[PDB]
Amino acid sequence: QYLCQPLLDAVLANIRSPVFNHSLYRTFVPAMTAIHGPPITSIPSVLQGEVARLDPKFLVNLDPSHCSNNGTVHLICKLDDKDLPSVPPLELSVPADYPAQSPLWIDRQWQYDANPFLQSVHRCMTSRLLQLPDKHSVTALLNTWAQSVHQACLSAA
Amino acid sequence: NTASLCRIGQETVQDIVYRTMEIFQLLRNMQLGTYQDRLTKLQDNLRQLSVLFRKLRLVYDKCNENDPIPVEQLIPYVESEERREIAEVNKKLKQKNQQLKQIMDQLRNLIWDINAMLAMRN
Amino acid sequence: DPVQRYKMLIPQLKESLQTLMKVAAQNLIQNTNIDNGQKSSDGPIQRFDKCLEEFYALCDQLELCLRLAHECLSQSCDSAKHLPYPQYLAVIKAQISCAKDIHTALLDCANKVTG
Amino acid sequence: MGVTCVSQMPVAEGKSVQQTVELLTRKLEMLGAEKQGTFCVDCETYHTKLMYVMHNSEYPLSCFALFENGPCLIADTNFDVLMVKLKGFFQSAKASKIETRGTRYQYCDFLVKVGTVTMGPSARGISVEVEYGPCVVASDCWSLLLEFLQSFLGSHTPGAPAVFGNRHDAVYGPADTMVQYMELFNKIRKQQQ
Amino acid sequence: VSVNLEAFSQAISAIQALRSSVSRVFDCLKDGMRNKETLEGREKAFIAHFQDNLHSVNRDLNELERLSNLVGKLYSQLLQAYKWSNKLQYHAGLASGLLNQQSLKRSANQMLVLPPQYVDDVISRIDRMFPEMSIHLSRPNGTSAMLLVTLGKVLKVIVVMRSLFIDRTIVKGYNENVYTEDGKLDIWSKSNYQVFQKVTDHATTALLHYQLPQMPDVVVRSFMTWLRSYIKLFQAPCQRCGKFLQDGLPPTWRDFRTLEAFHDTCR
Ligand SMILES: [Zn+2]
Repeated sequence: QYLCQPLLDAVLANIRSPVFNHSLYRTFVPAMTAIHGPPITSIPSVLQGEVARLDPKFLVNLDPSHCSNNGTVHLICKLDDKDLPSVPPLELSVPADYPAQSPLWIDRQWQYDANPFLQSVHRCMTSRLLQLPDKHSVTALLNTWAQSVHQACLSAA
Repeated sequence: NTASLCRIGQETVQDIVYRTMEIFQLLRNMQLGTYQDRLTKLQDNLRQLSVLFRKLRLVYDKCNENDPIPVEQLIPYVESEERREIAEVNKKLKQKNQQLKQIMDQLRNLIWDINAMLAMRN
Repeated sequence: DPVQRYKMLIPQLKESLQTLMKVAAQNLIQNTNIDNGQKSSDGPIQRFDKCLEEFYALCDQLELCLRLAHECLSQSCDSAKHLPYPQYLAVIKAQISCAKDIHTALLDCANKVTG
Repeated sequence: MGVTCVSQMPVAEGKSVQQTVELLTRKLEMLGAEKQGTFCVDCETYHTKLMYVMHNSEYPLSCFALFENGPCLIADTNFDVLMVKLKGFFQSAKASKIETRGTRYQYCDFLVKVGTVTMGPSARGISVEVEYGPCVVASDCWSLLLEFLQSFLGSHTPGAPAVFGNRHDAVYGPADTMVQYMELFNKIRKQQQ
Repeated sequence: VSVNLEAFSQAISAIQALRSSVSRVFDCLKDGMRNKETLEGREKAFIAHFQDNLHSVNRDLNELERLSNLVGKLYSQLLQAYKWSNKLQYHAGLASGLLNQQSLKRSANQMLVLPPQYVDDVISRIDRMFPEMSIHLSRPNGTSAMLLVTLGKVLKVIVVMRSLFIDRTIVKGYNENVYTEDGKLDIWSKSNYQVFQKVTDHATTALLHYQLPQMPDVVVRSFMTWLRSYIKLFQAPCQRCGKFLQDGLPPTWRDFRTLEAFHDTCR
């Protein structure tokens, strides 16, 4: 701005000439080189990060079935915990570009029938799924699953 | 023996750091007879520190002379006349501690009575 | 004097900056008018390089004056930190000897630890 | 001798003085103040220059004699008897007895006394007095009093009585409260309507 | 004075910055426009760098001018010893601070008796500094010294020592009678107000907090340093909520090691 303007006017006047840097060189390099001397002397890794940090309750493994080494990935988890009862395995479909979007829980209504207890597990799980914020992780789904199993143990007894 | 040599070796490293801190405080306070006194204190501290280093190398060599069990095999996860000597001295200072508690209680009560009686005289 | 030399050197510094920027713009415009196809008067073009070294000479004078004044004032501060002239020389040799004693005590015992 | 501040709460432009007093004491009962008794302040003027004789409830054994710009006397209650013993040199100057009556609320070392200024039968204004116990130096805890008055007065918040305006480290005294009360009473007598 | 030292070192760095920024302007102009994929992007980059360099030169010149507005005005063996003394003093200060922050001492064990004259000398030494605090020692009950520390027109603190180590403190207000009927110190009382009972509690945490094991002079000096900060009661606002009053209390908490005001509810 002040005390520097005519340089700025000269250089902004003379941009887009192909001989521009020639002009700068010819007008500036002999002074500088006299004073200053001569010049100088398969699976996306976000999911591996999630699975590597899970609690040893969960036992997440890939589905033998379904497409592999391609966009989306598919998981069959498990649940081991003395406090919690054995439950249906749970099926997850993680999209490619996994963060910035929410994974999907593959619903299997037919195995969550044939007991009152698994029905309570399923109702409570769909409730906490509706309660979830958007763009949640895989671990949010797995933890809502474990909390759903715990509530269905407590509500029953 | 050697399992007290380890304790002495820990105490030497704990003393060396504290002694260097005291040396740096002496060098902080020294303002260009007390000149000579601070000189003597500095030289004596440095002498004692060199003694501590020699003692530390001695204790290191003694404990490093006298391992078949690696560590992390030593932690319990979930899933004979010297014992009688210990029990003897334990019973002895049990009785000594109870007698010391009686002496301490009587001193406390005498102090409290003196302060109460002298507080009320005014 | 160093404050007043500093007040002397400031407007000269602004003048050298003004001349340096304007002369840089003049030389660049002349070289672009030769490099692109343009007529331009030769004239009193007033070389750039002299202005650049003149600015550097003024900055050397400024940093020289300020380093001198800062050394002088730090000097006076530690001198006040520490009336017959032989009494002055006695306490001065006392101070020099005492600092020598601290230094040799530290060196001899830091060598007495190892080697 | 804690720092106090005395002010006039205005009429409110509507309703009775009693209803505005109900509003202020209601706000005080919101904030957590507790009633701890009642208070009365009496002022009379005596003339041959004017002298004032004042009584607080808070200092029940004391009577204050205020000479409007001159010095204040504090004395025991027998001073009143001396005025009855004077009786010819200093006439009583009746129809200028003035009182404030009200309840005193305490809210954590703040004493708030809200009274109704009653010249004879008719009540003609609201006096509000806030005393801050701990502070003993005027103009230092003034901002505390300002925040408390901004908390419950809101608008009509007074500012800096001139007894504070003597700007030193002067220790506040009990005479300054009666000075402020005398200034308030003179303003209400001149307000009249 | 030290402000001239700091202003001169400041303006030294200002000249070095001005010179280097001018040379940086001309060096970046020497190289010329770079390539930068997009043509629009390369024009933008060159213009931005040139403008930033020019602005930095202007800022450095302005700072030099501002310092100009604010500026004010065998023998080598002695100066060498002076420089080496200041160097050793600063070096020892830093190393002592770093080492006593992290001590490895775990226990005093390996493998109180004082003349009252010494206590009076120590406490008079503390009373000589802090000109707004007056400390008046007395010994009504034996060797245990009792101190009245008045503080401005604000506080009266009754400190009850035991062998040159603070034991109990009671903070009362200025007007409050700290004397009994017989004119002795009222060692056992409270202060009729909420504020000063809170400050007694904070003073008891202060004497529980400033505990060196051996040397007691730093303890009493640091306790009086902390106590001196209470002179801005009724004037300092809380550094968390901004206001003066929480539940009708001023900020009674002067925090240790950084004497800042807080309401104790605001921790
Ligand atoms: Zn607060």
